[PDB]
Amino acid sequence: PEYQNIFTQVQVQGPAELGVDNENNLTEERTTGTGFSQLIGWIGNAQLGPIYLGWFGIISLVTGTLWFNIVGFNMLSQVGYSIPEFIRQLFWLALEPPSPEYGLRMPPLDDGGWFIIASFFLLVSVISWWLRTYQLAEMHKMGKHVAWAFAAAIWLFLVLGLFRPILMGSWSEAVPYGIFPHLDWTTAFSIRYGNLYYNPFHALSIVFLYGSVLLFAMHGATILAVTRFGGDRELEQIYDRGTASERAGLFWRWTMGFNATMEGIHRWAWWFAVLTPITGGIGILLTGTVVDNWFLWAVEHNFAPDYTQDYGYEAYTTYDGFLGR
Amino acid sequence: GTGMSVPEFVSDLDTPDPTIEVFLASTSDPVIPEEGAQTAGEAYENVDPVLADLTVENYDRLLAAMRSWTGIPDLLEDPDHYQSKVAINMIQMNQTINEEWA
Amino acid sequence: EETFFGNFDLASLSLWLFYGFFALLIYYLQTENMREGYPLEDEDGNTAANQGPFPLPKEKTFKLQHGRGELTLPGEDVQRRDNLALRKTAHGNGFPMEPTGDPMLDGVGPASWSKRRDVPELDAHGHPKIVPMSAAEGFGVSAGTDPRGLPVMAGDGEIVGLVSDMWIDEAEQLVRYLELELDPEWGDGKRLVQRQMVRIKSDRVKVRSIYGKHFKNVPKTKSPNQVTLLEEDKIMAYYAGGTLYADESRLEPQL
Amino acid sequence: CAIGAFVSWALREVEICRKLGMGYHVPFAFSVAIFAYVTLVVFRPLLMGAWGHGFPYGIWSHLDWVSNTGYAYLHFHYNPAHMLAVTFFFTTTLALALHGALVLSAANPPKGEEVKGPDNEDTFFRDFIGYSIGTLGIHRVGLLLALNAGFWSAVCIIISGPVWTKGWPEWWNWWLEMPIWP
Amino acid sequence: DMTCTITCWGIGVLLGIMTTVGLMVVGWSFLQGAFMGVLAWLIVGGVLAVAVCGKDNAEQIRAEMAAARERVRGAT
Amino acid sequence: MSKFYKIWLIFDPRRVFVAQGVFLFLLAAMIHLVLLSTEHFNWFELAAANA
Amino acid sequence: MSKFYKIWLIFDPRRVFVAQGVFLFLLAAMIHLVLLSTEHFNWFELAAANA
Amino acid sequence: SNSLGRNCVFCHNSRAFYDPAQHTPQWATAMLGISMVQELNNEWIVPIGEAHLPPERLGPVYNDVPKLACKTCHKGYQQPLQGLNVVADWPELATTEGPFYD
Ligand code: BCL
Ligand code: BCL
Ligand code: BCL
Ligand SMILES: CC[C@H]1c2cc3[nH]c4c(c3C)C(=O)[C@H](C(=O)OC)c4c3nc(cc4[nH]c(cc(n2)[C@@H]1C)c(C(C)=O)c4C)[C@@H](C)[C@@H]3CCC(=O)OC/C=C(\C)CCC[C@H](C)CCC[C@H](C)CCCC(C)C
Ligand SMILES: CC[C@H]1c2cc3[nH]c4c(c3C)C(=O)[C@H](C(=O)OC)c4c3nc(cc4[nH]c(cc(n2)[C@@H]1C)c(C(C)=O)c4C)[C@@H](C)[C@@H]3CCC(=O)OC/C=C(\C)CCC[C@H](C)CCC[C@H](C)CCCC(C)C
Ligand SMILES: CC[C@H]1c2cc3[nH]c4c(c3C)C(=O)[C@H](C(=O)OC)c4c3nc(cc4[nH]c(cc(n2)[C@@H]1C)c(C(C)=O)c4C)[C@@H](C)[C@@H]3CCC(=O)OC/C=C(\C)CCC[C@H](C)CCC[C@H](C)CCCC(C)C
Ligand SMILES: COC1=C(OC)C(=O)C(C/C=C(\C)CC/C=C(\C)CC/C=C(\C)CC/C=C(\C)CC/C=C(\C)CC/C=C(\C)CC/C=C(/C)CC/C=C(\C)CC/C=C(\C)CCC=C(C)C)=C(C)C1=O
Ligand code: HEM
Ligand SMILES: COC(C)(C)C(=O)C/C=C(\C)CC/C=C(\C)CC/C=C(\C)CCCC/C(C)=C\CCC(C)CC/C=C(\C)CCC=C(C)C
Ligand SMILES: [Fe+3]
Repeated sequence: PEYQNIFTQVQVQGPAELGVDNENNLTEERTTGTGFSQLIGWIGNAQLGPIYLGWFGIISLVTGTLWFNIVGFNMLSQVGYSIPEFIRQLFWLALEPPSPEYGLRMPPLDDGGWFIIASFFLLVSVISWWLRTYQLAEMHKMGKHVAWAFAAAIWLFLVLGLFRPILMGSWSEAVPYGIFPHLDWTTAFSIRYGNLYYNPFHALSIVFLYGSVLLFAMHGATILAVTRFGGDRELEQIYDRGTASERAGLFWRWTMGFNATMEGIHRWAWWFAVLTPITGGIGILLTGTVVDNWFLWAVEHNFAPDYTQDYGYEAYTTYDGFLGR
Repeated sequence: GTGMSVPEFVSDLDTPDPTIEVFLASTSDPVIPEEGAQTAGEAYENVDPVLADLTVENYDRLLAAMRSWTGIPDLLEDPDHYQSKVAINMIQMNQTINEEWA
Repeated sequence: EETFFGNFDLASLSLWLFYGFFALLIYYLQTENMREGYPLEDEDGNTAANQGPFPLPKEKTFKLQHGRGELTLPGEDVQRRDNLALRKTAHGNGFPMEPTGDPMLDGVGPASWSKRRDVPELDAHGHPKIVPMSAAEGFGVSAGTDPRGLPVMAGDGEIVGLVSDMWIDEAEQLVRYLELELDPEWGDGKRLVQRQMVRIKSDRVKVRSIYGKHFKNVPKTKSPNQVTLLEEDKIMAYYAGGTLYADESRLEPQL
Repeated sequence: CAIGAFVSWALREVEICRKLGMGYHVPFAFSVAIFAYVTLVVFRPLLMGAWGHGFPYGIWSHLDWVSNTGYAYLHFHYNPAHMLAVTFFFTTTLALALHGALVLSAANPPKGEEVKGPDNEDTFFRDFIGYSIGTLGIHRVGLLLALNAGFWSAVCIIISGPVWTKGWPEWWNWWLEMPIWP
Repeated sequence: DMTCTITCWGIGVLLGIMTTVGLMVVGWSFLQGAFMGVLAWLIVGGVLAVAVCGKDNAEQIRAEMAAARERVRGAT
Repeated sequence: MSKFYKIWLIFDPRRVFVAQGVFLFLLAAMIHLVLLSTEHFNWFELAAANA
Repeated sequence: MSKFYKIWLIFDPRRVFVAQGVFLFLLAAMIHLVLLSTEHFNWFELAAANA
Repeated sequence: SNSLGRNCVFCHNSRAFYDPAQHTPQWATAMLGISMVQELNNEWIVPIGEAHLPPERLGPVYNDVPKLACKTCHKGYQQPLQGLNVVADWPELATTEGPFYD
């Protein structure tokens, strides 16, 4: 069959690229030293590094390391400092949020103090990383779309961790730091407040997540289809339209009656991805503070389905018949 | 269409409880009391809960049933042992379970 | 919590506000994507009576690098072809077109190319982006099979020549083109093949799109050390047109 | 009718691709979604032995089916294939957001500034995180992530009924009871 | 030399299968044996690919190539 | 035994020193933690039990 | 056995040295841990038993 | 669920875990069983054993007395012994009053 352009047939290697520069002097903070990976060269680029080391990055790294070490050492101490038992129960341990009886006051170290300290460190680290991603775009002379799309997810992060506990007046409304405990928190939160399926904003966030996954599948397939016309060089196609863009647009116009441009599809992708955490945070912020039962809300607003048939196994079969006796 | 069902393997539905056959090999039919039958209180020295029973009923409940169901071969032989005192209360507990929790 | 009226509460207000915002956002997104290809035309080249429910957007300006000027959209079509050898198969709209001459030589159908600028694409330094491997210092093969020196087999099993060079992308360290030296029987000079249409084996390189007799009419580059966007388009599309026009059985229904 | 319509749509896409002279990646990608739907409505009910195991055709009644099917195994979050599929979904969304943001920022600089090129994007991500995948590898990565998400969703739904019967948390007893532990 | 690496990966997969079956023989379960077999696959395959396939073919080129780096060092 | 100094002609001392320091610190931390993991040699608990 | 020195004419001394340095420490650690996983040869528990 | 060998959709509709109009008849049996278990633990099983049981049967921590729950009788099945009639042959364990052999 024809070449499908999933793996590269032959690789070439030249002198390492150090990066572009301007009067802002990005070179003064970049590291020296690069590597090449032939295993990754089958899919993408082979050069590894260098990286830019500012102050926001160092602060974020140190503070996130502190949070990681606090959580890990608390989990280790909870098991008796036994390394085999620490390894055995790794997925089951956690650092629990404070008890409901303490409200918004600072709890003791045994019942949530370390949780608050680690949460403060994690918040500082995340904000430092966001500031770094803004500063890099400001110094290379580019737009700030990356910072906005990160802020989109930071919004849901903050809603799940900071704003909602303050609105509900308790530090016990946060999420524990664990693998299985956090899934347990998800399920318990869903059960406690009715059914989260009947929250309209959860449905909207699900809609946008599905749309975003569908849109990347479509765009990846489309770009790999027209790569024989140099379709992967999107910027030059935007500045000077070629046949690849025309064919890509005509495919979708003949398929579903409307199409896009080489620059407009990226706007669609940006918005579908960004709209998910925003709707999710808006929906989460209204739970408990405004609505306490979502199934009752749906019933009162008349979009809860009704069933006619009966309940129970004895209405459909027999216990002996099920066993085959 | 609601998704409300309970799945089971067919090979596991055909395997019964491995203890059902044990019970059927350690049970017996009751003996209808006769006219003026001698009670177990006039033949031994026993506890009042089990004093009004007949001789045959005491026989087929004491050894044939209780000394095998609980694996204590000498249950209710020495009245001062703690197991006998526990079993006497367990009889009444079983009676209350069967009567008041139907 | 209470309700403003009836069953209307804060959640309903948020939902309706989101409805309005989403409607406006959909309008904006659809209008932003109408900067190329409008206004619509009929099959005779005239402006159609129907133009849709979305009006055209306003103008935006792009400032290009290397002193190439500015681009303003939406505007006139500068990539339009002038004289196409095509024929209508019906008196109205909605029916296909029929090639007049040789579709592979006339650049119509799947062999169509766009009238791009006749200048090479530049990297950050202002050098041509795609350069032959014999003029790039410090570049070499690091993995895979080296295709240089191997014979080239066409789509019908004919050997036309040997691979003599590779044209690489220095900025991104990726191979773009494979150069071919033709045997005197099958033509003269050298031709380029894009890397996406070849299959390198241990002993040969196969091009299934076109046959042996179609190799002499591949468009040639004017300069031996660089290629322009227009030439790349014509070369690359000529190679794509063979998937349909290289044989009569590729055009008729497969059934 | 729905199965027929989906297959016909895929073959029409194939015909359009053939006419335009491009690759056949889009129908292949659509085939994975068709496979997931067929697994939901055909393969699993066929293995379980009744057509009544399919989900109903209702906007709000096809979520009650999902809820009841998830709660039939006690805790569906402990399904490993569900974990894989959720991770793939989240990674795909993140990658799409980053790709769109980078392209838009490159093509739309601050007012009065020239446009940028691929070299600028490569430098940005190497400065940002220390690695750049390239303008061609990102599309491969996104396509592979979406296809993997679909495939593992299908696997997760198909192993729940006909292969496993008990609760999902109990499946980890193989790890919890390994002989190596003291 | 990707073929040698693929051969090493296949050898690792086969070794993992063999170790899994042996663990069934010893008295483990399916998943307990499978986890250790997968470990063996990745570790032994990686080690063999790095070590054995790192011996690229050369008879006299290796010595002068080794000697060349002995001259760059010592003056840097 | 008298020609052990030639090891530095094979390995660069910088990497050797860094690896030695990291390995020594990690091993010491692991051994101290292992001693902490028991009951007989847990010095904090022994001090707590002697008051 | 007098011609064993030719192994250095084939094998790279640095790679072999690194591999041996890793392998010997790994084997020693596994042997010590295996000795620790039994009852008769566990000195940490033996000290507590004899105390 | 692990005591009965069933799942959540047995006795429940997961879209409303609270609504009494969406339960099955087994929900009431479970509700009765909760009270029966509470009474059995707090009235019979715990008061005894605290006075007769040896120290070797008291558990690792708190030195408690063993207690019963659903699986003490069900043992992983929907009904104990899958619905076997174990009381028809033993009238003595069915009623606190005098046995009725009729
Ligand atoms: C109690 C509920 C359980 C649970 C129970 C289940 C069950 C049960 C299921 C999963 C499934 C999924 N779960 Mg789970 N799951 C839970 C909660 C979660 C959470 C979370 C808490 O964050 C996440 C992230 C997910 C996410 C997921 C995905 C991994 C997966 C979705 C399938 C999919 O997208 O296939 C997408 C594929 C398709 C079906 C698309 C089909 C499209 C077709 C071919 C085309 C449509 C054409 C259309 C009709 C055209 C008409 C339009 C015209 C314009 C008119 N689950 C909880 C814990 N989960 C589902 C799954 O894996 O399915 C296989 C599933 O059934
Ligand atoms: C029983 C389970 C409940 C349920 C309970 C919940 C709850 C509770 C929530 C979700 C939420 C979501 N649900 Mg739901 N949900 C259910 C069933 C489903 C099903 C299904 C059955 O198929 C689907 C498709 C989903 C999927 C979803 C998503 C649509 C949504 C997550 C938003 C998002 O962007 O997450 C992506 C995750 C994030 C963006 C988190 C933020 C990330 C930050 C930025 C991390 C920072 C980095 C970190 C600090 C550093 C790490 C270290 C690095 C290596 C350096 N749900 C059922 C009904 N669902 C969320 C939501 O918004 O709902 C309104 C939510 O809170
Ligand atoms: C109840 C007390 C614990 C104990 C608690 C600790 C703690 C706590 C520490 C160690 C540390 C060390 N212990 Mg001790 N240690 C115990 C008993 C032993 C025994 C033994 C077989 O009895 C041995 C061989 C060791 C081994 C060691 C060394 C590996 C290390 C310090 C030297 C070093 O790093 O250079 C290695 C050797 C050389 C290169 C030197 C060359 C020759 C020298 C003279 C040999 C003496 C080394 C050794 C300490 C002497 C013990 C010999 C007797 C058999 C006890 N310990 C017991 C089981 N040990 C320290 C360390 O650095 O750990 C990383 C440390 O922090
Ligand atoms: C999902 C995105 C997250 C991410 C990704 C990421 N970072 C990366 C990479 C990736 C994918 C690399 O490939 C690159 C790297 O070198 O990986 C080994 C790297 C990197 N990001 C780093 C740090 C870093 N990134 C951060 C951020 C992030 N990392 C993002 C949040 C952070 C945070 C959160 O604070 C830190 C601390 C550096 C460790 C490294 C930058 C590389 C550098 O400066 O020098 C590397 C070059 C060399 C000297 C030689 C190569 C390194 C090899 C490990 C040694 C030899 C191997 C051989 C040459 C081939 C490697 C084989 C492959 C299988 C890797
Ligand atoms: C549009 C919404 C989607 C989204 C977007 C998004 N996420 C983002 C961004 C954007 C636009 C970034 O720019 C930013 C980024 O850096 O991307 C590369 C990021 C990011 N989103 C992340 C995670 C994440 N995103 C998620 C989801 C999403 N983010 C949504 C789907 C999720 C989930 C739950 O689905 C997660 C878990 C990070 C990878 C990164 C944020 C990095 C950050 O904040 O780092 C702070 C630093 C620390 C906490 C220090 C960590 C120290 C470590 C202990 C060691 C150092 C790191 C090392 C690389 C790891 C270990 C490596 C080993 C080899 C040792
Ligand atoms: C991993 C693969 C991802 C993916 C891929 C994907 N989808 C695709 C494609 C690709 C690559 C297309 O090329 C194709 C397209 O043209 O998109 C614009 C498409 C497409 N996928 C779509 C949607 C879609 N994709 C989804 C998912 C995904 N798309 C995955 C995440 C989802 C969900 C639920 O997540 C939906 C809803 C369609 C809009 C489109 C093509 C559908 C289409 O038009 O099919 C032809 C049929 C009709 C016009 C109508 C048929 C009507 C039926 C006969 C009756 C109704 C039956 C149905 C069962 C009713 C269900 C009711 C519900 C309320 C339960
Ligand atoms: C860079 O590159 C790229 C591009 O480019 C630059 C792109 O653009 C895109 C594309 C991306 C976008 C445009 C972004 C937006 C996309 C999404 C949000 C995805 C989600 C999409 C939708 C929700 C819309 C999809 C709509 C569908 C599938 C329905 C449309 C279909 C029909 C109306 C019917 C199809 C018509 C057929 C089959 C032909 C008719 C049949 C006949 C037998 C003809 C005979 C005649 C008749 C029957 C009578 C006349 C018929 C009529 C009038 C038809 C209408 C009938 C009705 C009943 C109404 C991508 C990815 C890309 O990467
Ligand atoms: C919280 C406590 C309990 C729960 C949740 C529970 C659950 C149930 C349920 C739902 C049934 C009916 C099953 C069906 O209809 O097929 C049942 C019946 C039964 N249970 Fe339990 N049970 C509990 C404890 C016990 C205990 C401790 C005993 C005895 C001392 C017991 C003995 C029985 C018996 C004998 C039946 C069979 C009744 C019949 O259907 O004829 N159960 N139990
Ligand atoms: C000890 O051994 C070593 C050294 C090896 C280790 O260090 C081992 C370490 C580990 C094994 C670590 C393992 C760690 C995990 C498994 C971590 C898991 C973490 C999570 C799942 C975290 C989730 C976090 C957050 C979530 C889900 C949502 C929202 C959070 C927040 C918004 C947090 C921010 C908090 C705020 C703003 C409150 C701060 C309080 C104030 C008063 C300001
Ligand atoms: Fe793109």
